[PDB]
Amino acid sequence: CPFGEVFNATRFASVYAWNRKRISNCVADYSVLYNSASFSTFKCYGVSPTKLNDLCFTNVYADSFVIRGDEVRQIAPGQTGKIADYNYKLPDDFTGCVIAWNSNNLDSKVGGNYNYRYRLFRKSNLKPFERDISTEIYQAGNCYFPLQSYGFQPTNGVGYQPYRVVVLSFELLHAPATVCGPKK
Amino acid sequence: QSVLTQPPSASGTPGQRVTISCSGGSSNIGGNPVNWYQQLPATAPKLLIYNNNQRPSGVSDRFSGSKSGTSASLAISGLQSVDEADYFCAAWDDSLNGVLFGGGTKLTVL
Amino acid sequence: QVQLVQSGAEVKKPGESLKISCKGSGYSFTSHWIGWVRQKPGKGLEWVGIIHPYDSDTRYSPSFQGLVTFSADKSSSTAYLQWSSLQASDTAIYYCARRTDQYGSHGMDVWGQGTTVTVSS
Repeated sequence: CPFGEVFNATRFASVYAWNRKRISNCVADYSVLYNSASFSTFKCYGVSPTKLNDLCFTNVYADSFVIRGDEVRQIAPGQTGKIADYNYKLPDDFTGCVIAWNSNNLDSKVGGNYNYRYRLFRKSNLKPFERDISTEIYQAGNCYFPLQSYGFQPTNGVGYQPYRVVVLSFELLHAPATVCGPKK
Repeated sequence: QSVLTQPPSASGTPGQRVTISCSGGSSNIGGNPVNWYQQLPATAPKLLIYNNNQRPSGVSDRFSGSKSGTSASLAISGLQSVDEADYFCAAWDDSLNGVLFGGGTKLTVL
Repeated sequence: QVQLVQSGAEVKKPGESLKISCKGSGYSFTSHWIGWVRQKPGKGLEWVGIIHPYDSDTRYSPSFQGLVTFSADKSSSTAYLQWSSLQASDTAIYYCARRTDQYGSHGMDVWGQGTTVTVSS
């Protein structure tokens, strides 16, 4: 299972370039992950967090990327916010879980870290699962970049600190499930 | 060519409603919204449908689309002799970072 | 009229260089991704790449990286597709593509009209 291999890959993709991944033929060893007291936000939807290990699904896609520390509050199915209209619109039929935690102490350096970006100007609201990498000039008339450098700092508070997030998404279609079999 | 399964040949009387079904991997149709296209022979292609139901400038109201997750359907009601063209279930996706294309849907009248 | 204009029917020799052109007119040129589209005759619709003309930002097919050479200039309002080496697999009708990025969806509403590059033997 390339799970923490996705998580502890030292660099991530951005919130607009959110990297889903194909997961199949695996054990359902989620329990040691939420017994590992290192993650912070534990919000599962459709299936109970302890019940994700028992019941198995198809179409596993983990969306791992970096967002702000106060904007995990804006992470919910159908919550309309700055993350929903421009970065990525979350689905209302979302069956899965979202997990975030801080690792700012290695993300931060003495100077302003200008490597990743975030979509502060997009043209109109997204659908579920939309990836628009169209980084064109913004007609707002007054014409700025559609992305901006994340101004973060170690002096910035934890709500203004970067979090590593993962969104496990499941879709039940006509196929046998390929995740459960562990803890049997 | 990408993994977007499309019927290459359709037919029907003038006035019929064809249903072009398309499916594949969830990174193709389930992730990004399915778009639809049409190319007349020995001409340029042309966009028909974007964002699973919305049309650009210059296409009629017969062209309608739907997306059911990774599945998709083009509905073209009331056929005429304009339907001598191959149709594409095709979308800009990040499966292999491309506007991934379909296998054509060319129709003739009989 | 928004149009990506490719030139007339193109003939050269293989192995050499050719920079085919695609003028962007009738619209704000560098506000849409411009997709270079391939069509070898008798095949399902083929793809090469798509390029933003601002700093030549590149989203291309990973199986032709470095073979096909792209450029797109704002002041010339022209996307340029170059091959430093031509072959028999290049012989195809090529199209351009203007993505309808107007507070709308993606799809490519305006296309190139089609230009065949050939070698005669």
